[PDB]
Amino acid sequence: ADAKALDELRKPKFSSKYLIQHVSQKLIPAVKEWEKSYQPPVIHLGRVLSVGDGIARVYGLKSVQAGELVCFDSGVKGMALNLQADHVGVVVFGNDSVIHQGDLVYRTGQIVNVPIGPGTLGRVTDGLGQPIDGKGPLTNVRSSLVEVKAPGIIARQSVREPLFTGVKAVDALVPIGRGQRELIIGDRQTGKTAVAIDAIIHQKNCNEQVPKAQRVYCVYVAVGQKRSTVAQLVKLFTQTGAMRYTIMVSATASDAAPLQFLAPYSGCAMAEYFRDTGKHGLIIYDDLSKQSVAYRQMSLLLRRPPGREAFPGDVFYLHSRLLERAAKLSKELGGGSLTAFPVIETQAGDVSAYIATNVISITDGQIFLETELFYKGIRPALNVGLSVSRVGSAAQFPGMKQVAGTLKLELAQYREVAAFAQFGSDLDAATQYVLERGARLTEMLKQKQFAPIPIERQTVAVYAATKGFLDKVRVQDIVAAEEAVISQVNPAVFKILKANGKITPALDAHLKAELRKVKLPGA
Amino acid sequence: PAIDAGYVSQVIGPVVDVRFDGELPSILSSLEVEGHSVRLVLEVAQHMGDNTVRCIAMDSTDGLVRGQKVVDTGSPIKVPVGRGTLGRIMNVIGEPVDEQGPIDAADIWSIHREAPEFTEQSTEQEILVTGIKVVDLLAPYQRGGKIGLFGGAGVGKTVLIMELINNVAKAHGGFSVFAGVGERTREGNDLYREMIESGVIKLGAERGNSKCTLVYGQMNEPPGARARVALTGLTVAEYFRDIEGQDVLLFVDNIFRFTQANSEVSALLGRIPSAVGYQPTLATDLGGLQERITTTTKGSITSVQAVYVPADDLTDPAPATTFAHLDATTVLSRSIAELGIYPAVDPLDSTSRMLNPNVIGAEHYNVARGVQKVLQDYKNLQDIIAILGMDELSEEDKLTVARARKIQRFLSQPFQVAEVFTGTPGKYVDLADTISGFQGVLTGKYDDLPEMAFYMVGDIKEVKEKADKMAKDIASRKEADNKKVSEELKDIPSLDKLVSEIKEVVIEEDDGLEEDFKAEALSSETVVLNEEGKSVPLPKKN
Ligand SMILES: Nc1ncnc2c1ncn2[C@@H]1O[C@H](COP(=O)(O)OP(=O)(O)OP(=O)(O)O)[C@@H](O)[C@H]1O
Ligand SMILES: Nc1ncnc2c1ncn2[C@@H]1O[C@H](COP(=O)(O)OP(=O)(O)O)[C@@H](O)[C@H]1O
Ligand SMILES: [Mg+2]
Ligand SMILES: [Mg+2]
Repeated sequence: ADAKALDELRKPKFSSKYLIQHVSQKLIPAVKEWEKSYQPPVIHLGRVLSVGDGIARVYGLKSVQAGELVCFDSGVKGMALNLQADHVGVVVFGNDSVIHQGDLVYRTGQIVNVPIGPGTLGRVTDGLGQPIDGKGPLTNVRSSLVEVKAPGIIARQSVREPLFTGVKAVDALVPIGRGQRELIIGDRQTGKTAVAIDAIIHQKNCNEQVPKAQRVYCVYVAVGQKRSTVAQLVKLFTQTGAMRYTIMVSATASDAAPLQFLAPYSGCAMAEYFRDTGKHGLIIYDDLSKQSVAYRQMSLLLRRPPGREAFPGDVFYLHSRLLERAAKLSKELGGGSLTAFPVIETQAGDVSAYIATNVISITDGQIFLETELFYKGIRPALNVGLSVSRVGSAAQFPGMKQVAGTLKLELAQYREVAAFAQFGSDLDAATQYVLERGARLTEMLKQKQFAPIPIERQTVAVYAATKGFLDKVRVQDIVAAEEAVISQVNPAVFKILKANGKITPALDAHLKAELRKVKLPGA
Repeated sequence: PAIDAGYVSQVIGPVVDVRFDGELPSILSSLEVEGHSVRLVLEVAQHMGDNTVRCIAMDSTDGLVRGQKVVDTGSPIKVPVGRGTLGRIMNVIGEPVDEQGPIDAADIWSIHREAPEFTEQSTEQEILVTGIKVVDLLAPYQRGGKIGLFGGAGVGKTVLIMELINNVAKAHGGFSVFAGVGERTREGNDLYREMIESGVIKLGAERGNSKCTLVYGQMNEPPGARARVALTGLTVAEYFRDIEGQDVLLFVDNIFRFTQANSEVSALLGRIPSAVGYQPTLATDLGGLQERITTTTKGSITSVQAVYVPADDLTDPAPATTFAHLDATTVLSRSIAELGIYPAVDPLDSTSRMLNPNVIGAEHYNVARGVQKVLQDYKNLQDIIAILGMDELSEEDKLTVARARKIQRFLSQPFQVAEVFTGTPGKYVDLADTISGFQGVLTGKYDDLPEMAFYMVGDIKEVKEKADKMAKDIASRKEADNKKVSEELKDIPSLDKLVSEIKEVVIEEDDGLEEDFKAEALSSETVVLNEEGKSVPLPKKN
């Protein structure tokens, strides 16, 4: 039955036409009596063959591009994943209960788009860019592809500028540069969102103090979250004024798994508007561990072979091609940047899980948030021994770099001395200096929620702690000693430290002088 | 023009099927796709059976239509090789991605070849001094051999592989090839820029005085490009070995990503998956690549490869298969890194074939085996030391725990590439200073010193330099009250005079967001294409 024997059936070999001529005069009368039972034929449109599991099989669509938006006649979007010889498998961006077998699939003629621009700033959109805040359509905006390739080696430069989080433990010990991706990884309920929210609130405080080219425009992508959590978060950004600079992309827990899978690419494309036009972006992918679970659902429903923890083989490429778009661009490309904060939830502190170790291999540092430090009230529960930022170090505040080298070191000894003897075997006077200074600096670094600190008030507060000026207070009123420090010093000393960037020797002993005339609550 | 020009029949992610009306291309042939936005080459992987080939895209396939013309180039992917490729960055298909003009080439070699034959192998073992204590002592590297650095996502195998570029690759005197396979693009920019300021890469008219050529297939690439960029990094290294006849250093960052990219592809080639979820052909896919990276009788390739281990699992079949392909395996552990020991080398899991008394000498060999013996007997004690403590040990065993805590710290050292984030300057330790230093701690000559004097120091001269400082500090700690430079009149102005020296900057108030922007007028209706390709609103039914 080879094709050598089948392509002989191209040329006619009947030599007897007594049935060709007969039915050629009865076929068109036969088809004409069955026309209200024919659906109209389909070549460049599509018709749905099978729908189920959130994947439609579409007959027709002769000229769909691979991976483009198709539109069902229900109004639902899809994306032509695999073009096959006979059908097209599309993944439905929405509920598949409204797609039937026999429905028309229309072609939009464009690979998957989101509206990007200045007019997407302020808005709450879904995983596809359609706004859900109810205040109209997006205007002053244009469409861009959600699967752009990341800039290459020659389109980048080194990470030089600091992105100030406003979180005290972060901007001192794990400092974030401005084109750098940084993983926020921890267990459930450990302050992972609170570090990312405090970064977004803090950029609002700094955009009214920087000359328009150093303004950070944040983007928050919420994948798999509760819709009440997203609505409580939009209200917090609206009441702090942070929605003027924030895009809120939301694919919640009830949304379709292709919408949750697409929402971090949709939000990265909206934030890449600011990277590509010389501005600076801040993208937060809250639970990128929830986006891999949504993509695992689509890959198993497409009957692709599962690997470790039943994740597909390309779940690394899911996240790596996403986080590679967070770059600092070179000066011929505008000098813009995009810094990412993926969030990974961890089960029982196990950092050696599959998706956790994938994103550690992609991102530049981590912010580990320990459950045990979070239960002791040390919030943000930053695991100092494990949290890294090597691209953002030597890109941080020069004043903070002076005082945090001693802070990282006195915490490095504090973990090492507490490793030896926490129970009272014998206490040296030299090591009880370390436990007295270590518990001083730990209470120093813990700060409360939704009030990020400027970097000049943050340098002074650690200057007052790595040096003397706080050894009088035991451990308890150090939180109250900080506003005793930062309110009682002359507020000009924050202006010189901000404008120079570092602690000059003129300001050094001026600030020793102001820290001796502050009145400390532990007396 | 009609035959030997096939058309795209089906697209499933990275895998394209092309149907050729006659004269199918050979397997491993390169196929160009006409009318794509970027240059899309496809490497033929399978003949499917009905005049269809199954091929792997070396770029993205978003945009492919099921009729698109595909021309066959009649040959595999052929990349520029030679001395003209030095100092350039190439991608998987040999295109320059450094904006330095076209790569002038001595030859254009295909990236697919067989291993050198068994008669072509060279069996010679001379040591490669790396300046790293735990490497040069316990698992010493062979000068023409295969070296693997095994790691688990953040344990330090990129810092170690940049340190070997710093230590070995400047005193080597030959050409280097850095094949970056599926790693960070930020790290590709860092190495490229730091090689320009090191003079390893020279730009402009002095390009021929470069010593390194870079091939990059980093982790933003589609899985076809990451599955073949190790092969075009070897082809550049194999030209210097075969034709130029000299000694090459091949540094492959994450040869695991070659195995992982073939595993993303293999699901879509219609294969039954093997164990954990990998390709059925894992050992022969990796074997066919690794057997090309050898020292032959005409030239040498000293190959250092980073090997990622997934979920810290060394029994995962992609790390487990690589172990047989290497002369020296440097296994980096996560628990060693959490004790602050850097490089986080497991001393009882790293192995060389050079640890042989007829190769490195009996004085070197007995120190390495004695260092491993006390570290192993200490590991046998750690179950009791956790529960009962050190108070329940024999004092014969306390001398083990005291010595093995000391050499565990002494195996760590600062790196000259880690000084930019640790602050500590890096120490190259010679082999003779490594052997004598660990021999002193084994015989007992340094039981005086505390265990933190051994931490992050170069050689045994410097633990005595650091122990003296530790003793001295415990005495002198304070008495810096005044008569230093902090006088309020000598070196220091008024505080309010410093406010006026601030250059006040102007703030523009308007955010600059609509200066160049052009807004597409998005319609109130979903715009679609009807049966004739016309931009039509979405019709009203379901
Ligand atoms: N710095 C802080 N100080 C005091 N309380 C905090 C701080 N950070 C978080 N909390 C509280 O602890 C809880 C942690 O919430 P958050 O949403 O930040 O954690 P999460 O890790 O994102 O949790 P989930 O995984 O459930 O989203 C919240 O109820 C928050 O109000
Ligand atoms: N030799 C070292 N000295 C100091 N720190 C190190 C060393 N090796 C690794 N680290 C720390 O661990 C991190 C591991 O980074 P990298 O070497 O890029 O890991 P990977 O093995 O995943 O490539 C580094 O950013 C650094 O902070
Ligand atoms: Mg949260
Ligand atoms: Mg690495």
